[PDB]
Amino acid sequence: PRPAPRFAMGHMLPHRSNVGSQFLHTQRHGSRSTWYKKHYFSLRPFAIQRHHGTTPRILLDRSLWKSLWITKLQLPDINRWERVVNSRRVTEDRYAFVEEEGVMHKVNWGL
Amino acid sequence: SGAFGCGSYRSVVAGTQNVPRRMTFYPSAYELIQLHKAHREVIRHFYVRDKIFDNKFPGNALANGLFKFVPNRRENYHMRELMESIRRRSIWMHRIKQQREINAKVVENMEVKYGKKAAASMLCFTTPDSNAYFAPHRYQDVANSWPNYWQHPSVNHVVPKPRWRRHRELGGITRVEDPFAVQASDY
Amino acid sequence: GFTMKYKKGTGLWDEDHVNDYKTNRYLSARATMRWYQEMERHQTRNSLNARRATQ
Amino acid sequence: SSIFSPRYDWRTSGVHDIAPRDEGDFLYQGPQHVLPGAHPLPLHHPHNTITRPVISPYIPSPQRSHPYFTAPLPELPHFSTTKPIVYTYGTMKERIIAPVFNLKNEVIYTRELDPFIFGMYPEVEELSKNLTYWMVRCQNFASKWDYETREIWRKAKKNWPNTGMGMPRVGNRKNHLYTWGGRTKPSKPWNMLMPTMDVKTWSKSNRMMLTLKMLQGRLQVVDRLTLEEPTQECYLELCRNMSWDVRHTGGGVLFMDGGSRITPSSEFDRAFFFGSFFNGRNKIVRPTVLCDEQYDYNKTAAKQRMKGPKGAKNPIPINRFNAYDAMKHDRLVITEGALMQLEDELYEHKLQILPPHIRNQLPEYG
Amino acid sequence: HYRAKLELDRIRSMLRGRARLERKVGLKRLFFLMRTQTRYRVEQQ
Amino acid sequence: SRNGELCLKKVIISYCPSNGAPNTRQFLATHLPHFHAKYPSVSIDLRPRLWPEMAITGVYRDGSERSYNTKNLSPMGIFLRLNNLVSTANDYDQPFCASHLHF
Amino acid sequence: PFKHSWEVNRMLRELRLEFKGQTTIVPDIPQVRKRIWRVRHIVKVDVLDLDEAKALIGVPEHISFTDLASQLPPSFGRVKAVPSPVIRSKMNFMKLRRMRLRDVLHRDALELRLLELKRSAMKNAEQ
Amino acid sequence: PKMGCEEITRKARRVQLQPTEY
Amino acid sequence: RIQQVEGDMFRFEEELLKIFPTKKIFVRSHSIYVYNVALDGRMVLHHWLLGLGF
Amino acid sequence: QHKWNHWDQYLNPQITQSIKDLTPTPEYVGMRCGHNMIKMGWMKIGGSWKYSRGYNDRRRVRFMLAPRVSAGGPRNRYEGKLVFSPLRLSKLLWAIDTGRINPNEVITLYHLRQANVVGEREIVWPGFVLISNGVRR
Amino acid sequence: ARSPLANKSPDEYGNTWDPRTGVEWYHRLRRRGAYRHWPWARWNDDPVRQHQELSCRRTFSAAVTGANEGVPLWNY
Amino acid sequence: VTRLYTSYYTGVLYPNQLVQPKQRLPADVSVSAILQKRSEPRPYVPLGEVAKLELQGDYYMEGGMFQEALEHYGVVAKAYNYAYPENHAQRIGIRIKLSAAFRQTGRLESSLANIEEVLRMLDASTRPSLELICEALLELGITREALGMKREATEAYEEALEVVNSFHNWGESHRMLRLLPRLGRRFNYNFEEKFVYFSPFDYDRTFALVDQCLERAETIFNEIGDVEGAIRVLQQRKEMIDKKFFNMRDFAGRIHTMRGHWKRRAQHLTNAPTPDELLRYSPTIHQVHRDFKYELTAPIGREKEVMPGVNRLVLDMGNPYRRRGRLSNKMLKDADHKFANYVRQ
RNA sequence: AUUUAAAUAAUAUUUUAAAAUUUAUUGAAAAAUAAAUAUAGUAAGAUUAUUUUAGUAAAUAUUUAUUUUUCUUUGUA
Repeated sequence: PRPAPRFAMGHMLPHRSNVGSQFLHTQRHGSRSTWYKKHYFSLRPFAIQRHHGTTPRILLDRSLWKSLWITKLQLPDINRWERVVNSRRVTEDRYAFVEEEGVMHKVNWGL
Repeated sequence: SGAFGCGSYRSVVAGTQNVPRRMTFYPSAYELIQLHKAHREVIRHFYVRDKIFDNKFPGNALANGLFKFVPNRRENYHMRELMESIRRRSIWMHRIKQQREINAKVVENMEVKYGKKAAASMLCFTTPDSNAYFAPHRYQDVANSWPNYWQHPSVNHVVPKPRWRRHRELGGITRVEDPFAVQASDY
Repeated sequence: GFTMKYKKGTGLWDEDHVNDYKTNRYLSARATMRWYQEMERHQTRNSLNARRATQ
Repeated sequence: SSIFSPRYDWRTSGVHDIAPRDEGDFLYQGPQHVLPGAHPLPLHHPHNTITRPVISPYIPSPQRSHPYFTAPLPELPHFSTTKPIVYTYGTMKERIIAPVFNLKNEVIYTRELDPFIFGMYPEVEELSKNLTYWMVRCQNFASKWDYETREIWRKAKKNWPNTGMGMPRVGNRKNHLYTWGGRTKPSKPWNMLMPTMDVKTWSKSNRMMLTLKMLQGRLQVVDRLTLEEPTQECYLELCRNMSWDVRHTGGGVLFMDGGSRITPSSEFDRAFFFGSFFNGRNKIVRPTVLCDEQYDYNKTAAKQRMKGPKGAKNPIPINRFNAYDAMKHDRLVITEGALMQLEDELYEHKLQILPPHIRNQLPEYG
Repeated sequence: HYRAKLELDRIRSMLRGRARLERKVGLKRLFFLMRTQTRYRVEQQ
Repeated sequence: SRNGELCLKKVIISYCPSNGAPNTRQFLATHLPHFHAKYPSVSIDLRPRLWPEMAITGVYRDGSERSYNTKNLSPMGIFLRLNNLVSTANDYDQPFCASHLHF
Repeated sequence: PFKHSWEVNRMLRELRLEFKGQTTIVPDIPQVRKRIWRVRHIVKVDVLDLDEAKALIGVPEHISFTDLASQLPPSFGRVKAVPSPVIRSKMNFMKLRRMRLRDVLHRDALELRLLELKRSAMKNAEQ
Repeated sequence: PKMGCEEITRKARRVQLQPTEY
Repeated sequence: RIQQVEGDMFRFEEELLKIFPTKKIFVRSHSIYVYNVALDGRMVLHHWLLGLGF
Repeated sequence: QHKWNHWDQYLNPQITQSIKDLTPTPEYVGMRCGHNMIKMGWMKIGGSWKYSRGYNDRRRVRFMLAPRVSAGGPRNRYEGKLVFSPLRLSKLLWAIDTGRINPNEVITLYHLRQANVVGEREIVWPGFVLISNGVRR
Repeated sequence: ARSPLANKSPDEYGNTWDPRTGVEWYHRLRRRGAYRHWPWARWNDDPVRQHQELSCRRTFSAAVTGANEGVPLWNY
Repeated sequence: VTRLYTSYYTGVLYPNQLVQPKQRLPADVSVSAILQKRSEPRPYVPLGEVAKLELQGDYYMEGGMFQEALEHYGVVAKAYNYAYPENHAQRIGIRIKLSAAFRQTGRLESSLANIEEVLRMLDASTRPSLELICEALLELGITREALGMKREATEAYEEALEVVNSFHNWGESHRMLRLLPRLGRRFNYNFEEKFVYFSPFDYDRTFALVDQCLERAETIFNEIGDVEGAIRVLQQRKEMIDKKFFNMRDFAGRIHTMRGHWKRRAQHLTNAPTPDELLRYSPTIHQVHRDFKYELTAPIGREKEVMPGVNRLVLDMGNPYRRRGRLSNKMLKDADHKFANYVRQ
């Protein structure tokens, strides 16, 4: 009848500090807390999602689940772009944005 | 032993005189609840002792006729868990039936000494607030028992009445016409 | 040791009084199936074993 | 960063490209201009009634205590509650009457809900106890394993003697300091806590979640959950006809299947339950808001070859009803059988709560 | 402990070679510089 | 604001209509129209996008860009950063010293 | 005052002087002189007779200072001398609480009077 | 403990659940 | 800790102010706290509630 | 930005839309964020450990002037000492007038336990004493 | 410390013949655990008259009732 | 240590010091319009010194000597009269005060005429101060009731309440003040930071004005002998006060002492929805307009309204198990088809 | 037996180091190999997150308490 410990809700796996509990689950020895953080200056990858914790409901091809970045597998076609629309996997054409008349225009990425 | 309303074996050995106790009218409400959830329970025991396999997946379908309890356990469950529960429900029933025997007598004596109306209104349990627990629409102007106290018709005047209207072009959405209040942003 | 065997099949359904620590928040379509199958397999295998043992 | 740190307010330029996109972007016209998304309250999910539709007679309002029929309406048959109704502490103190839907999606007779169940007015602390219980309980504890200093496999010897060297003072380098080492107090399932829930709190919190669903008009009552065939597309047929949205991305549905008014069952209706497996967002739960009392047969250490976590050895099974899945799926569909089962299993509970001067009138009031 | 690495790291372009190159050295130089100028600005200039 | 003309021309507000982090939507509802009515000259452009840059940005008449990060910043704060954008010509930053008081 | 012993500091405190540069006005009664005598190597002093003072601020001659003091609010800043910072805390606290109770008692007074009008109205209407 | 580790690739000991005090 | 209060809890608080003018009071949806008041306070409270008709 | 506090969700449950609103009792501050260091405050993580000596040592872990009395000990249990759990006549009478128990039927320890007037944790051998507390008749 | 000046007001420094030093003398100034209510005999108690006025209003004739008044309690 | 505040002390910066805007009458509405609904059933002036002169004026008035307040207001009114354009707020304000000064001296018709000028000025204004119309017709009320017309006076007060009920936001005054109790992190000292309170009779003058309005009104009713009037008016006054009180409510945050999360004040002082505007604008009544050209997901039948793109291939639902071996892909083979017949038309 | 409360849960407790000990193998006429978490405030060394909001047994720290009278003043528990 003590409320469930909030720190243990799983949203949080900090890196092994001075202070902690016996029931606080911190990460493995020698594995960093945020996956894209290989260095301290390491950026958040842009359209690349890493599904973590739960099985994903929708799994894009260009994202990571129990995986590594394998590029031939991850984006089969580079000229194409993948997105979730109306709860399905869908593929448009990759566009690049270019300044033209003072506005920003979409042109085909590939060519 | 005890556990009926009479007395234990050691009160008989003792020789205490309990026989002509004063009778009073006891509605036995608590014990009716206990009886209800005892009876509710016996049936449960009977259900779970009789579970049998119905398996919806093909691998586990080889057991589909059998009881879920191994026979030796099934029987043990019948002796210990189940038919003790029946004894419990049984005891509750005894303790209630006993007092109806008594209440009848109390009601008769009072009916004679007073008369049906007087007696009936004497044995009534109504508290002035009983409406608050039973039919609250009659208790409303007495006191405000609502969890949402702002919607109770006495304090109701506090909540605002918005002027609202539907909009077709916005998709049938209803939308509130009241002008916003300019907010204090700075110092 | 003492695990409270007497509570084992006791529940109303098949899935309870079963210690299950391996699970998720979102169970997928087929993870759910695996769960319902796991449960009745757990009951079935335990009952069948105990039949085989004592027979 | 944090609002206070000087890191905030970096990127004094570049965050936008100064040029509008020639498609989506637009200038602000004035005060008469309706902006997509713009609302005076901090709504994290800005769903209107188009995106997350509601079924109840009235769109929930501050003027209406709740969005359902307050008195039985003369053009529909009205069924009273299975068990008689008593108003306890945190209950709505008002009549709550909800329409029952057929499986062809027209309304059939109206049915009265019990204010102890669907009327318990929600307050966040309780719902919290429920939710965190769920999210902590539902991890996989077997994966919380890790290596410990004694588990490393090196030689146990002083690896070099410490006297005159400028080297560190070292022996047995299987410590946590070293890339190959492992901790002194590592993580491992038997040390991870599984929280105990008390049946009272589970009852009250669940009932407040139901009532929360009801106050939002996200509640729907149905005759039976039944299909013509065990197949999936019969279920998707059904879902299309009732305008239930089961797509992953749309607001889902939470089914409590009790069977029908006349024939209530604890068990799932086989046909439905089989076709009910579909990749989208939906869930089917048992028709009970109670839970068995939880127990611990190592409340101390006693059984050492226990893998387990420490805690209740009897955690709430996954297909039960809870705060998490009530939040994640919006439309909550309940069969009348389930109504009946709730009312019945909760009845003596709600009776035992009453103050004794009220309780005494119970047999006299019937 | 907070030595203000992240902000001062951006300044390092104002130092000559050994400090401008290697991050730590530069940060020591900048921490020293700023603390000294602060002290001077409050108590002396 | 020099000899009658604001130096600020555009204000660029990007936000997502449906997803999350309400602060900008809130702003657009309550605090923006008051700003528009007070400084009419300034062209405000709204950029709905799925993953909104959580910065506000001004553009000045000499072609100078300036931005303020609004991430999980309250609408009051956003309104304030706007009113900072209007009040600067973005021409210089000198220190405030004795030597620099007379320009 | 940190150059000096704690006695001299308790005196300087009772003269209501915290730091160097501060200035106060105190009465001429014997206790005050007993204080000024002990700190006289720190403090510098100047005297005004109450006529000279009544002039220094334009005060009509027929108005004494007793009534001027009897007018001005006791609530004036840092109202009292109280013994410890906790007591000070709950003095301010009590001040606020008195405000709340003022507005609450206002509302309740209203409800009482309204209840009276409704009772006399129902009693005179039924009768 | 690291994937390539020769340390944890050859199994050493395995710590139990330690017993609590009276 | 005063729990079973249900209604407008703040009016309750505002009578509770007149009973304990000096003490510290807080409201939360479920309950009302009165600090630095022992069994004595419980006795007053119960008198006031009994005499109030509850 | 404003997160919905407990008062707002009480007022208008419409705006409780997600699991992140369900934050627990406001009297939960968070996890323990610092070191409670003897004789200095609560220090900060990555602060000065200069004042931790007593702390570090505390973190790793007269009655002989008084004579013995009564070789068992002063209050001592022995097997078959009679220590009764008290039952106040007040409590019993209250149970009778409230309606837990029947005045009509002879009251055993059993009826007291069934009606719940005494919880199991109170029952131990020998069972109970009857005390008169503040009951003058 | 053991200094003569412990627990004395600066006026009372003059009296050497009664040092206020010692632990419990410090405990009864700051009023600490044993001494929490100090002097156990203070002014405003008199063991003698119990704070009631001794006079005789019991005069036989109600005429002379105040006849014994200001009969002195001590030398005054 | 303890502070004597003997030297000069700069005050603290605290949230109640926010500059609160004057609530305004809406643009379209006219005051004479509601009054007909009632009858139905810049040149340099040393303003610093004249302001000085004015404040001295109502010091005279508050002190009880009215003739002098009259003279002072006379000067100030001549000045403002010259300094501001037609029908400007400051003009109508000061001649309200002038009216009040006349009334108290015994020049009654003077007060009357002046207050009517105030009114027909207020009507001709763009968007007058909501506090000013209120103050104005409270004045007209008192002056009327001194003249010996009690019915009309009553009517004036009643129409004050019936203005403020429709056009005034009750919860606005305290929007910033409401949550301030959550600031204080100390319990056993400085704990009046938890109990901080601000009387509605100060932080908005409007409610105080209408309150005293109805008080005066009810007195008048008690003298005429009208019971239903007295009850109507008292009830109104109550409902006003607790409209006001209801917007100050909240539940306690952490009670006991909390050591140092000091950056959490960012949460406590914000724009927090006022209970008033939380009930008024609740998203089910005032809906969020949600348009689909900016979104990637629509409801079932509306599915082609979604944000367009270049050539699209609907591949499948995103089923995560299509990354595993052949037997796993042997399942989920018929999924997509079945999902296409779910969403058709 | 004159005589007042109560939120029934325990599972945790830094980090690296000797000279040592002990057990079991192998070798030579104590050494090596293999197993353990022995102990180290006078040996020691580390101990991860700025912009802060009350002072200095006896002292200090954490949580908490008392509106006890005079012209002012006061951290007492």
